[PDB]
Amino acid sequence: KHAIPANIADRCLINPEQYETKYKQSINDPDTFWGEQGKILDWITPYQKVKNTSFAPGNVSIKWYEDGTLNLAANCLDRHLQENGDRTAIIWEGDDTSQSKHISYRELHRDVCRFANTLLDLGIKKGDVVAIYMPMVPEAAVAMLACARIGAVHSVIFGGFSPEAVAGRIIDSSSRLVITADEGVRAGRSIPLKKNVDDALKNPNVTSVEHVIVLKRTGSDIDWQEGRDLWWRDLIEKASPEHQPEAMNAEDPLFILYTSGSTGKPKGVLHTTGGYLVYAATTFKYVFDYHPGDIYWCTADVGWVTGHSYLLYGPLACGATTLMFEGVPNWPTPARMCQVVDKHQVNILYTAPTAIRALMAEGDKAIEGTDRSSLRILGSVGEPINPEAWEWYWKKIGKEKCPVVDTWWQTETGGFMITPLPGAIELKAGSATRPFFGVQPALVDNEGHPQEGATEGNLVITDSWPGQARTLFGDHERFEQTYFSTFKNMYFSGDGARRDEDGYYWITGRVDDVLNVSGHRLGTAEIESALVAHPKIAEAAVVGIPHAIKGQAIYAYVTLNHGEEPSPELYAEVRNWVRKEIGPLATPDVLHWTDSLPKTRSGKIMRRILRKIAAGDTSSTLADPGVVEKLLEEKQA
Ligand SMILES: CC(C)(COP(=O)(O)OP(=O)(O)OC[C@H]1O[C@@H](n2cnc3c(N)ncnc32)[C@H](O)[C@@H]1OP(=O)(O)O)[C@@H](O)C(=O)NCCC(=O)NCCS
Ligand SMILES: *OP(=O)(O)OC[C@H]1O[C@@H](n2cnc3c(N)ncnc32)[C@H](O)[C@@H]1O
Repeated sequence: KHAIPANIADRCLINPEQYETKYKQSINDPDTFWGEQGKILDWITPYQKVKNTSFAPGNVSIKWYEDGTLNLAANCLDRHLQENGDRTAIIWEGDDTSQSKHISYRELHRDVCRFANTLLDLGIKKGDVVAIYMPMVPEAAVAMLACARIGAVHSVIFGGFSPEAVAGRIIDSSSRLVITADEGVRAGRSIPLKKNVDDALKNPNVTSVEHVIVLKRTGSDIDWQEGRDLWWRDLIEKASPEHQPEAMNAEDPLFILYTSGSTGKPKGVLHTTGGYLVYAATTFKYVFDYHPGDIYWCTADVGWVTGHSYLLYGPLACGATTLMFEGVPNWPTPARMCQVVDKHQVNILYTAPTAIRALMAEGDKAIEGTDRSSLRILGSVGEPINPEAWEWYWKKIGKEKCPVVDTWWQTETGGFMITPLPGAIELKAGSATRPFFGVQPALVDNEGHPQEGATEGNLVITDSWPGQARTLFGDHERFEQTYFSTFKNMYFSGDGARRDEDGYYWITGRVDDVLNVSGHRLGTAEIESALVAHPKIAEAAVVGIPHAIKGQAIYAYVTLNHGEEPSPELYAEVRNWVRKEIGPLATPDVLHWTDSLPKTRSGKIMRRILRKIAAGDTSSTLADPGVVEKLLEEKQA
């Protein structure tokens, strides 16, 4: 247990008693609690209904603030203009540190308005899906906000996805438009964004895209399709900076984020507007102990939910200054992240255990020549962090001075679910601690039996909360089954957790067939499909193994078609194939050639034995037992 330091106790918005009181009321009386708390936002017509939800088998229905209207872009921009139009909305720090920007709330609003008009003239309407495939530049934020302003439904696709991965997301969403850049810049290198868009758009199944809008970021020689492709600058220049925001209904679709699951290819997790935004703003405020003037930096990419809720929307709803870094925390040197912290006097740092671990491998080289005094609060997100990395982060980055908020949540939860509050809750290294306001966690065994006291089990949430995802795009039925059918009447996270005697949660990772690689969520089944689509592969089974930096790496067991033969050229080819099917994020670290997949009566494949072997272990009965011996020997090279 870490004590709350006196400087936080002196300023904190939520103290221990406040946490207890607000939490109790959020459970007992959600309508009063969230009816009051919803006023963190401006509404165009005020809501009357607040909580109206059900996890009931075959009638899953989540509505928050339903009869109220609002606009997300006016809450994140317009309403800040009168008094704080000159406050920096976004600090942009380039890969190359000589390149930066302060974009005032005024400047940002003006651009969102011009870009809203641009989208509107191109024929984009409320409800249309817009695919955003952009590097970490401020224009990505401009694009996302402008979509929300006019009520279109943006789908941000992470820059590191391959053409094949982009196209799938375009097809499932029926995106009418792609917004991208000529190239992204990361670690001194160019990322071929627009070319990737070119290749994705040649897939014969893509039929919905009418235009691609291209940001001239590096000025690279790119292929151009006349009529389809439009320069960002040409368009926005011609567009009026005047735009009135129209009322959106609280339950109007805000965005889609494609997410990996246990089965199938990734599905489009859908968020609406009112509930999502209240929850984002609220969690941001209280968990980062945000005070006006605090310089806030979340390192996560715009392409992930953390990038949606804690890079842009939450921060901006609260009128914060938020920092968007173009590059990587360790380029040119491991000291970079902290150079960034010093250069912009960052007070809140929210980052990833993978990054932390990579910085930790380099020890003091991660802090040499840097000061870090400006920091008051740290956060960790996206995967479990073990005590030792938590301790090193607390100590070297926070100089033993900063509460670390380890925030547990998911794309499907919209915002933080189980998390410390810096002035309310004493910290245990590696523990996400206590549920947030509105959040009712429980642990169950594999049969759904609730586990009481200090115990472990399958982590579920037993009631709704304002930021909850509302559906899977085009597939509400799959939403019911993926999340509300294992444990009837309950939200099943896919995670396992331990609860200790204080009621602190310790998230131990996914209990379904989902991997966490560098803090990226990936389905084993989707990697196997990508392997089997190779004309030389017959079958594959993919597991996670522990990895010092990355958390888990991908260890693929691969059965070649009859006749074929392993070579070192084949190893690289198959890695490059997975990379083109999905992307670098999903490249297997190890290929284990085998004719010895362990199967049952029916072809069902034995995953537990495959896991342990890959971990490098030696300690049930299948359909042919002598393959466990073969699979061990094979593992010794
Ligand atoms: C530690 C970290 C900075 C290291 O990234 P890295 O050094 O670039 O290596 P990664 O494992 O991330 O990725 C490897 C490859 O993907 C590429 N890649 C990663 N992010 C990319 C992006 N934003 N755009 C294009 N390519 C990208 C890298 O350039 C590299 O390319 P290469 O294989 O051709 O050499 C990073 O992976 C990380 O901290 N991720 C955490 C995720 C997170 O914040 N989770 C919360 C979101 S919900
Ligand atoms: O891609 P995604 O955001 O939906 O992934 C969410 C999953 O990632 C893991 N996760 C996220 N945050 C944490 C923390 N703070 N501790 C442990 N694991 C974490 C989970 O597996 C979650 O389901």
